[PDB]
Amino acid sequence: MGSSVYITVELAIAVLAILGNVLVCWAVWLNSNLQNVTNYFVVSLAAADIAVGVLAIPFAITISTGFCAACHGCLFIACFVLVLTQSSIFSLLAIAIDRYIAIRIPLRYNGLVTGTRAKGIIAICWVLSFAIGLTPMLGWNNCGQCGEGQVACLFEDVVPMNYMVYFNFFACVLVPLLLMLGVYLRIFLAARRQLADLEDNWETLNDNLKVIEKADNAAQVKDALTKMRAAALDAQKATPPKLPEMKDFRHGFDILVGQIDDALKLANEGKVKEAQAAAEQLKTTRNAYIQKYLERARSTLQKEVHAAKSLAIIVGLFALCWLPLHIINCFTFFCPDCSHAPLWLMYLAIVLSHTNSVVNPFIYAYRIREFRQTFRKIIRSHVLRQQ
Ligand SMILES: COc1ccccc1CNC(=N)c1nn(-c2cccc(C)c2)nc1N
Ligand SMILES: O=C(O)CN(CCN(CC(=O)O)CC(=O)O)CC(=O)O
Repeated sequence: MGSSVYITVELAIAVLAILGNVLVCWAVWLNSNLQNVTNYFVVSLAAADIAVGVLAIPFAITISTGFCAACHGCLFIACFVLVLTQSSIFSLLAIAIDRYIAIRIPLRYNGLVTGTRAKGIIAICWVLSFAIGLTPMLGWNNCGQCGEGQVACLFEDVVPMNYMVYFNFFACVLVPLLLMLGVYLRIFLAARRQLADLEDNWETLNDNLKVIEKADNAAQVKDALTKMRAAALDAQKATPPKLPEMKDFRHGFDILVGQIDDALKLANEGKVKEAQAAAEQLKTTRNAYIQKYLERARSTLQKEVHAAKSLAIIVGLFALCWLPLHIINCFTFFCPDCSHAPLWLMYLAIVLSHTNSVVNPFIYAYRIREFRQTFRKIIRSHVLRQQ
């Protein structure tokens, strides 16, 4: 029977959505390291994911087939998952904003994103999600056309199809959904490419520094030095130290290149052994002046890629799960002449949306390493409090 597989899966998902996200909250709370403000919103997301696994899913199973209830009451069952959805779109929105305010402006952050302003941002969304989510209950419903005073609750017969498309989807979801991927797919892409270039330069001058020490004639030296001077110049304009004022950075490269030129001058003059002797100085010159920034830059990007990629995946799946259900509501509203999407497809669109509140923990398990071994960290944190 298909109906059992539905309720079987519906309950199965509800279990994971609860257990998965509840684990996140323990790690976010038990583990001290995972207590960064960015996880404050991770909790708001997991809290909404928990509410979906507890209340939303049962509410869905019931309205799946309809039921007799008041119009002012049945809107809760049908339009409660709406609040949890907008809350998610608000939580992801914050994490996307919290991560951007730290990638492009790592300076004015700890004075810009305090623990208190964050706590207020979350509540203002839930009360605004309750407002956006439970909007049809203010007096925008189709329960006009059971017992005395009760109306047949079936969603599409109660929820205005123009509220799910124009407002909920377009304004409250589609706008924010596109807003986040377009930014972090670029940040993840620009960073992805930028990190690759920075390494090819560090490796090309690190490699060509060796070809000079073990070189035969003056040609090999003149050619490597040229390739080195290319990498240094490329790296020079590629590693801005955030923050021309107070930059002991442009001086660094100009000390390095200054010796590459003296070396090319040596090689060009046919002084190979004398030119390769200056190559060892370059190692010392690289380690002394430039090595500091090469590493500092390669680290900042490894965080941009891992964070944008992570946040992109979270938002990526969130948009990949909630779109089919919104696409149907669009193909249904803009083409009333089209046959309404079949239940077997409608059901499949509802079931998928419930999964988004399950992947988040899995994503964190496949991405956040701290959250991963956080159990062994909680244990050790307790056994240590014994001597
Ligand atoms: C017959 O199909 C079902 C299967 C399981 C449970 C309920 C139903 C009835 N459909 C619905 N309640 C239903 N929700 N939608 C919906 C669309 C976007 C966002 C949110 C939160 C909800 N869009 C709908 N059509
Ligand atoms: O989801 C993200 O934005 C990426 N992580 C960054 C990675 N995390 C986990 C880790 O790699 O240790 C850093 C952290 O929590 O210490 C943000 C966050 O920490 O909340």
